[PDB]
Amino acid sequence: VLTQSASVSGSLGQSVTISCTGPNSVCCSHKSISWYQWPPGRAPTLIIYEDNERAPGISPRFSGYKSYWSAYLTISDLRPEDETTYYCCSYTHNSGCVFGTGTKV
Amino acid sequence: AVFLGFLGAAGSTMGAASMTLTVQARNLLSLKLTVWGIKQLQARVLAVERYLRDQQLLGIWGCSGKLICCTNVPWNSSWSNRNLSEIWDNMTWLQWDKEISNYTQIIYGLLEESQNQQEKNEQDLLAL
Amino acid sequence: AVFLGFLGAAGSTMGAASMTLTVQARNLLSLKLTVWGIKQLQARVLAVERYLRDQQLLGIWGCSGKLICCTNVPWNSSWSNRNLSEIWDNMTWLQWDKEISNYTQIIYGLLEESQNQQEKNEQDLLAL
Amino acid sequence: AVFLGFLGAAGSTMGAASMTLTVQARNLLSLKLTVWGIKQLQARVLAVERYLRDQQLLGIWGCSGKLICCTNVPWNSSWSNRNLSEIWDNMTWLQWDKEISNYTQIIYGLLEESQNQQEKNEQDLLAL
Amino acid sequence: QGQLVQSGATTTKPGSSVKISCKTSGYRFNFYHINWIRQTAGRGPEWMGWISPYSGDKNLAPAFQDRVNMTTDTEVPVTSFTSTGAAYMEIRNLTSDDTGTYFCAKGLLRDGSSTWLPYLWGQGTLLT
Ligand SMILES: *[C@@H]1O[C@H](CO)[C@@H](O[C@@H]2O[C@H](CO)[C@@H](O[C@@H]3O[C@H](CO[C@H]4O[C@H](CO)[C@@H](O)[C@H](O[C@H]5O[C@H](CO)[C@@H](O)[C@H](O)[C@@H]5O)[C@@H]4O)[C@@H](O)[C@H](O[C@H]4O[C@H](CO)[C@@H](O)[C@H](O)[C@@H]4O)[C@@H]3O)[C@H](O)[C@H]2NC(C)=O)[C@H](O)[C@H]1NC(C)=O
Ligand SMILES: *[C@@H]1O[C@H](CO)[C@@H](O[C@@H]2O[C@H](CO)[C@@H](O[C@@H]3O[C@H](CO[C@H]4O[C@H](CO)[C@@H](O)[C@H](O[C@H]5O[C@H](CO)[C@@H](O)[C@H](O)[C@@H]5O)[C@@H]4O)[C@@H](O)[C@H](O[C@H]4O[C@H](CO)[C@@H](O)[C@H](O)[C@@H]4O)[C@@H]3O)[C@H](O)[C@H]2NC(C)=O)[C@H](O)[C@H]1NC(C)=O
Ligand SMILES: *[C@@H]1O[C@H](CO)[C@@H](O[C@@H]2O[C@H](CO)[C@@H](O[C@@H]3O[C@H](CO[C@H]4O[C@H](CO)[C@@H](O)[C@H](O[C@H]5O[C@H](CO)[C@@H](O)[C@H](O)[C@@H]5O)[C@@H]4O)[C@@H](O)[C@H](O[C@H]4O[C@H](CO)[C@@H](O)[C@H](O)[C@@H]4O)[C@@H]3O)[C@H](O)[C@H]2NC(C)=O)[C@H](O)[C@H]1NC(C)=O
Ligand SMILES: *[C@@H]1O[C@H](CO)[C@@H](O)[C@H](O)[C@H]1NC(C)=O
Ligand SMILES: *[C@@H]1O[C@H](CO)[C@@H](O)[C@H](O)[C@H]1NC(C)=O
Ligand SMILES: *[C@@H]1O[C@H](CO)[C@@H](O)[C@H](O)[C@H]1NC(C)=O
Ligand SMILES: *[C@@H]1O[C@H](CO)[C@@H](O)[C@H](O)[C@H]1NC(C)=O
Ligand SMILES: *[C@@H]1O[C@H](CO)[C@@H](O)[C@H](O)[C@H]1NC(C)=O
Ligand SMILES: *[C@@H]1O[C@H](CO)[C@@H](O)[C@H](O)[C@H]1NC(C)=O
Ligand SMILES: *[C@@H]1O[C@H](CO)[C@@H](O)[C@H](O)[C@H]1NC(C)=O
Repeated sequence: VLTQSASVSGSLGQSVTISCTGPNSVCCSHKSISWYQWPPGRAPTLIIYEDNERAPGISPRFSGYKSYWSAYLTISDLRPEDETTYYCCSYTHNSGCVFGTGTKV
Repeated sequence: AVFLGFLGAAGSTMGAASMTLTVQARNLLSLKLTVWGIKQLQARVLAVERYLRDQQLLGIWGCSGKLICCTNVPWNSSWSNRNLSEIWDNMTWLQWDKEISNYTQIIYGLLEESQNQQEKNEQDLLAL
Repeated sequence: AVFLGFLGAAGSTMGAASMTLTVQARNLLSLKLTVWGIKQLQARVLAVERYLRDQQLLGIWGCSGKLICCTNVPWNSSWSNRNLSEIWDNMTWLQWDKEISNYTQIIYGLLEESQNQQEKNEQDLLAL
Repeated sequence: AVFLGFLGAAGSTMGAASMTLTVQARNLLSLKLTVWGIKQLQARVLAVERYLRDQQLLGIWGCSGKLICCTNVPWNSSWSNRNLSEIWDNMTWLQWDKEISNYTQIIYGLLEESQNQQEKNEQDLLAL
Repeated sequence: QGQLVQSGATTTKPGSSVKISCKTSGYRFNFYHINWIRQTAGRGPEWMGWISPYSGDKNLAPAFQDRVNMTTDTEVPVTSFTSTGAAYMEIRNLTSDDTGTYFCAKGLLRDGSSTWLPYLWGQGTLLT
């Protein structure tokens, strides 16, 4: 129900802008958005939470943004280790996170 | 409401315990020379000494009679690079003092001269 | 003028005695172990203790160094339904404490948290 | 910079020493009954007494927690007819106290009632 | 720090009910929720539910409303801020369509709006 992006890529030095949106059920103005860097079949990683706040240790090139209808995840200054699958997820303070479909970068 | 008591929020988050400061503030201060009498007199002079050393530092920082005073000394990230949400909504005041313990003397000087210079600036502004 | 001396306005009206507060304020604080020496040492430690307990309450109310501080705690008429003119131009501070004595502990808590919350509000206002 | 230490500017000009006040401010305050134990206990009770007498005068003047507070008492030239440049850029705090010593008690009363009346005026202004 | 070692990656067949273990270290096990996340192959990653090692309160997705039993045992104090815990996961009407890698992840913060958020994950376990 939280339709992410199909996929895309850039190049070493450029940037990416992943998307994430849905209906009034899981998006957006009354929900927070978190983005997980999730290699397939491995331990995931919390990149940002609360729409744009990064986790401790996340590179400043990772940036989040939430419009009134869609949340974005920019990945500036690409590096080799960025070839992973990213997932957004929407949540409130007293619920669970409805993850997104997925996006191969 | 809650009212956890004296030191009741010692295991609570720093942001939670920062709302019950009067609880610990009021318990910081409240002759025959026998073995018990000498013992009690030492407990009395020690309490007033410890209470006034903290009030002295609170004075040379421009924080007299304040439970929460804001300063002008910026936070050198070399002290703690943690963010606000992972400090006030995560750590407790006990473990916070455990990792800020090395730099507590560095900060106590920056607040001391920032107040000495501020009161010198305030006198210059009221000189007209 | 007048200058009635230390406690000179103890029989005066509350509004009259409320103008001679510095008179009582300055007299609140001003080794051989003989029978007189132990006696004098007890008089010294007792005076500093009593003086600092009042300064402590004066601090957790936001009244540090104030002879007359105004608060934000409204006057619950169940404490005393008397009017202002029949209090300041009638009663003395002695008999006033006699009829407000039951509620003096209730008021001391309302002033304590009104200051804890005010300094929490002031930090939020200076956060921008 | 400089940092002359505790009392390091005792021979410096009054304007120079007036910038190193925190240096002297922090050193104003920091049980077996043997001949040394009774000696040390007297040193402890004496330090807290002397420290609080100055903080008491600093309170009845509206100068709580201030290293430099400005008052409303004008300078009666009969105290010292010297000009500002021949005081702050000439005299030392030691010799200044030597020639202002007679009138130090006169000034201590003018500051005491100027604060008692100011807090009475502030209550009247917040009565609306 | 913090670690969450998970159980073995053995396999069963439909109709059964397996238990998944998650052993914690390097952090107070009672201070953060424990989340259970599923990464199936024929579906997007799903959040199964979190449970409180401190309050025992559990909350899971309605897709696992009456099919999953989440339990945690009490912690073992190692130091003042370090303990060891364990979290357990079970399935009821189990088939072979729930095949995938299963993870356990502790909460993010102790307070705020991102309290339970799966922050620190385990290595995962392969299933049927
Ligand atoms: C000791 O240490 C423990 C563990 O660290 C502390 O427990 C944690 O406390 C914090 C803050 O109090 C909790 O964060 C809050 O989490 C709630 C989520 O719970 C809500 O949702 C539940 C499931 O949906 C629901 O069952 C709850 O409703 C009642 O039921 C339980 C049954 O056990 C009952 O215990 C509850 O008390 C409820 O009565 C509950 O509604 C979330 O709602 C909070 O968000 C609100 O508050 C924050 C500010 O706190 C605010 O920013 C938000 O906008 C929102 O308004 C908040 O996130 C945490 O869940 C607790 N548990 C952990 C971390 O495991 C404990 O407080 C410490 N005590 C002391 C004295 O130190
Ligand atoms: C101890 O307790 C006693 C008794 O309670 C106190 O005495 C009372 O003091 C109050 C305030 O000081 C008095 O209220 C004032 O009353 C005067 C009225 O007196 C005037 O009129 C007289 C007749 O017309 C006149 O003779 C007076 O003139 C002089 O003569 C007498 C001779 O004895 C002399 O004693 C006087 O001192 C005069 O020098 C006098 O002018 C009234 O004028 C006052 O009103 C003014 O002041 C109020 C503020 O106080 C102000 O609001 C008004 O607008 C106005 O400006 C005031 O009402 C009271 O009369 C006294 N007697 C009682 C109550 O029986 C005594 O003060 C207490 N002392 C201590 C130390 O506690
Ligand atoms: C103890 O007591 C002594 C004696 O009273 C004090 O010494 C006096 O200190 C004051 C303030 O510090 C001095 O006033 C200043 O005078 C200088 C003039 O010197 C300048 O010019 C020299 C010749 O042109 C030059 O050589 C100097 O340059 C260096 O060389 C000397 C070599 O010895 C070295 O010692 C210097 O330190 C220099 O590094 C020097 O540049 C004048 O420039 C000052 O004016 C500036 O500062 C004032 C404020 O102070 C400001 O208002 C002005 O606008 C301007 O910016 C200032 O007038 C005085 O000359 C000293 N000597 C006396 C009085 O005989 C000593 O300070 C006391 N110490 C303590 C700890 O109490
Ligand atoms: C932080 O402190 C160190 C010394 O403790 C100093 O060298 C550095 O310049 C400071 N940096 C900032 C940003 O304050
Ligand atoms: C404080 O200093 C000690 C000195 O050995 C060091 O071991 C410790 O890591 C320091 N802590 C911080 C937070 O700098
Ligand atoms: C006065 O205090 C009583 C309890 O002492 C309380 O029940 C009442 O609501 C208060 N009323 C006002 C007006 O403050
Ligand atoms: C205070 O409490 C006592 C308790 O016996 C009571 O007798 C007295 O009337 C009370 N006074 C007031 C002013 O409420
Ligand atoms: C100075 O003080 C004297 C008494 O010490 C006084 O008579 C005189 O009026 C005062 N003058 C000024 C200007 O304050
Ligand atoms: C202070 O009083 C003494 C009294 O003998 C006098 O000798 C001295 O000159 C006075 N000093 C001043 C500055 O008035
Ligand atoms: C989970 O398992 C425990 C094992 O003893 C059991 O007691 C408990 O009832 C189970 N939970 C539910 C919801 O049945």
